[PDB]
Amino acid sequence: TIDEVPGMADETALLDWLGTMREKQPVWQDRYGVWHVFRHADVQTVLRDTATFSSDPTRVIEGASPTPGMIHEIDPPEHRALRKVVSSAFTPRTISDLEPRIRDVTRSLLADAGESFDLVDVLAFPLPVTIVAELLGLPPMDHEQFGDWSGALVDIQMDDPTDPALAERIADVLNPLTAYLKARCAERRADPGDDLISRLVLAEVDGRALDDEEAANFSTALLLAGHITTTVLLGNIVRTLDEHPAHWDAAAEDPGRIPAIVEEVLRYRPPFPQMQRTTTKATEVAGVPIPADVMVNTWVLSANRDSDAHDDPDRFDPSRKSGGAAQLSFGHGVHFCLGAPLARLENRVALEEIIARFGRLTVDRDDERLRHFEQIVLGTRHLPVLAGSSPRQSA
Ligand code: HEM
Repeated sequence: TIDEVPGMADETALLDWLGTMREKQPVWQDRYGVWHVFRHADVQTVLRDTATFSSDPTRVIEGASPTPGMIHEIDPPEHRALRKVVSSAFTPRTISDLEPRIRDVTRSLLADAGESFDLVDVLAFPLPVTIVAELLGLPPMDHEQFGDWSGALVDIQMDDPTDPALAERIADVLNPLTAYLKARCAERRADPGDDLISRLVLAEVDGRALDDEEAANFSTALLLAGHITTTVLLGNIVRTLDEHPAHWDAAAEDPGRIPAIVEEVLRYRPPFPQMQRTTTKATEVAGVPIPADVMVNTWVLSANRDSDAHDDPDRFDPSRKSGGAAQLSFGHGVHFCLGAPLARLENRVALEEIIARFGRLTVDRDDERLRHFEQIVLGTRHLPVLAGSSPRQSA
């Protein structure tokens, strides 16, 4: 049939399909025996229940085993212990103190880019890398062998998330970065300062401390998790504003409007449209029977466009209240994004600085249509933009 999800690149086709599935087949089993959950309430059910819906994907991957410290793949009770330890290092003030540096890097990168440039190469890709590397206390740039998440997301085929060859390909690209970070952890254990690696090595809650393997794996997650998403989100923000360009002047008149724009783009175009769980036992969602030991994909993108959860869900409306709102694009329940305040800060500052310098940007399709990611993330690999105004213009 059509027995696998449509690709991410054709966003309109994907959204239309998700709409039909919410209506007609809200819990769906694909040709790989992977289940998919489309309605907002059911996505929340799945994410809340950690006992039934495990975050350990290795349960269903032949030969695979858990990676110490990879907090997003660990279940309670270990998850709770680990989250406490890392939270005691990665604190609110650790994040808020980054604002001036975030602003400095952003302003300097944009000041040199001219009026026609790739937003991703110039800003959205380097900014989060630079910031989180400095937070961790890593050497200026990682101009080294570890590669690029953007390439992996394109080159490693991820159709069937239970395939062992896939888990291997992921470990193949990640292992060198994790080994590098493990060496940095050992170095900070020898001579700790107050960078985040040192704080992670010195952290201890209820007698639980991280070994270098766990700290390195956690630092790997933190690094990639903060990078991919913040890069994709900033592209999505500029793409979405270019579709509703009255908001550029609104935010220039009152930059206080920017946080709400960031939240609404997160709802509208979530960088991670889906999350994966594995059932630990037979269970039902929406009265649909799901067996034990299978993977379940929760479609946050579909939940966010579900009219049961959001009025006029396909309207981009930064004014929406969803009063006392939680942001499903950062998850739900105990794995809720640890990095959300940093993501919000980086994208606020970036949009502030774009508007301060240029007033607006528009997407440039002079040479080609955009190259969308086809899997995993909802976003584009590059985003050529044009500034119709900048401080370079003269009489
Ligand atoms: C807009 C940007 C971001 C988005 C959309 C996002 C999204 C998410 C989502 C959906 C989850 C839940 C995963 C699940 O339930 O399986 C999550 C968890 C996590 N995120 Fe983010 N993230 C973002 C930025 C960041 C940043 C900047 C950092 C690091 C500074 C970060 C670090 C993490 C970590 C460590 C977890 C795992 C928490 C746990 O398992 O307890 N994220 N994020």
